Amino acid sequence: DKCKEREEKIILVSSANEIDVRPCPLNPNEHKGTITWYKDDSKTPVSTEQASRIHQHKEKLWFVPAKVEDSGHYYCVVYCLRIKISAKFVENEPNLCYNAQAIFKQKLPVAGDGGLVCPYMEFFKNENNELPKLQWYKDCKPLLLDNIHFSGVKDRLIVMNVAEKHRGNYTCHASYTYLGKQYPITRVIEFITLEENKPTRPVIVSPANETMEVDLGSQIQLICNVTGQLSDIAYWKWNGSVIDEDDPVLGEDYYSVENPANKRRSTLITVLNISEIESRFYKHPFTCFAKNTHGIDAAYIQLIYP
Amino acid sequence: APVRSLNCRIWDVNQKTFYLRNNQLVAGYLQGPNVNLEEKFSMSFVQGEESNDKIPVALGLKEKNLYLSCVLKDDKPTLQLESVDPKNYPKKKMEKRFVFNKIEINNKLEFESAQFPNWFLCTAMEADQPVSLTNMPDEGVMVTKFYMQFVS
Ligand SMILES: *[C@@H]1O[C@H](CO)[C@@H](O)[C@H](O)[C@H]1NC(C)=O
Ligand SMILES: *[C@@H]1O[C@H](CO)[C@@H](O)[C@H](O)[C@H]1NC(C)=O
Ligand SMILES: *[C@@H]1O[C@H](CO)[C@@H](O)[C@H](O)[C@H]1NC(C)=O
Ligand SMILES: *[C@@H]1O[C@H](CO)[C@@H](O)[C@H](O)[C@H]1NC(C)=O
Ligand code: NA
Repeated sequence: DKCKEREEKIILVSSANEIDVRPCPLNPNEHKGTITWYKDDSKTPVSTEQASRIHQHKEKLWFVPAKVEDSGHYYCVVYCLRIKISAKFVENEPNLCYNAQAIFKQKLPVAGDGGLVCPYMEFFKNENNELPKLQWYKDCKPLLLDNIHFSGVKDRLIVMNVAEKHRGNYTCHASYTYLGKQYPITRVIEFITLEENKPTRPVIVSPANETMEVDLGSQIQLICNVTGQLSDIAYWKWNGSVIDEDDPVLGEDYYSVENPANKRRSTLITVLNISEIESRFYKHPFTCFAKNTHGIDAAYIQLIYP
Repeated sequence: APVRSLNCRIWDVNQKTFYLRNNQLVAGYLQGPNVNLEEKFSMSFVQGEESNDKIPVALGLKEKNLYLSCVLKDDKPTLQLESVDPKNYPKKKMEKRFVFNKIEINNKLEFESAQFPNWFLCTAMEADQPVSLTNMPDEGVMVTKFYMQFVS
């Protein structure tokens, strides 16, 4: 009936001389049965004997510990599925406690409390379901987890009051027991900080609470010009309602331009198209709103008869 | 455009990023050349609740015409990707399945299903599992907070 074949696109780079585990990567959906593992192009399954350096246990593939020479492809055969998996094992760079190829990039905005996370710790839990305690380093120098500047909880490091100087390469170290023997585990994370997501209000440049004489039955467009961030929103209302999108006579077009000079003083232009001036439009103002998480500005144009 | 639409990157507060496996959105950790697998989003400002707390948005996969959407599956609110016709999408009045109420507190974002109030966009504690929805964001079962960075 023919085995299906998939080739996995994530290549996970791990440390030589560290324990590692790989699960066969099905989506829930493509589960269901006996999972055998094979090395390279063998059609003879891996060792099931946990004493052996590379072996199958609980349908996972274990390197105890891994070696650079293990780098290569492996198959897990889960009707049939057979997935080619490629893995890479790398020595630390000289005089370093990690290898840049194993870096997981992570990022937090400045000025908050935020977390780094030591990845792929899932499978190192001890019954009753706890992770071994992690030690954390930045550029290969120990961090004090004093719950004032840093905290270590489970797989996370809480960096308190994230600032620019926190940038650097962080390692998380654990020691895991497997068959009564202890094995080291590290992951490395390149920590990048982003500019302060900083609380300001949009400025409505135009309209500016003014009247405008217009002829009944004719057509006009009104421009709402807002100085702000690209992320702010600028939109029109009339008589307490957003401009309905199936409205047969009112329509909005939204345009924007990034200010290279100052990302915080970009422009939004929302054009309201009044395809026919109806007599009702003379009773209430058209109000442009400019909105983001910290506040609202509003300014209007009131149509009047000439 | 008839809808204000912004390119961004979105990652959860466990530093997981999104990618496609089969045809599903999953969340995990990528290294080296694999960062290529990361999906960016087009975030549109659609119509819905008029509030100082929430902004209704739809979330599309940048350039793939795949939209995040909340649908009942076996009597349970489920996040599914939906192929849309580029000819009609994105638009201001997105159907309610595509609508999320974006809530931002302290540089972190939650996305509440418009269709399913009290249900939030979330990822699992473990890497490489599908993105999902949950109505228990206050227990640390699932991750329901996200950061975003606008890339246009
Ligand atoms: C982390 O290490 C890599 C290579 O050693 C280097 O390119 C990078 O500049 C470092 N990053 C930071 C943020 O210190
Ligand atoms: C929007 O306002 C700013 C005023 O600073 C100006 O540079 C730009 O010309 C205005 N554009 C329109 C189309 O009103
Ligand atoms: C404004 O909308 C209200 C509420 O739906 C409606 O009753 C009223 O007719 C509108 N005012 C005008 C001038 O159309
Ligand atoms: C312009 O009009 C709006 C809407 O009534 C009002 O909120 C705002 O304060 C006015 N601005 C000025 C400078 O008068
Ligand atoms: Na490591």
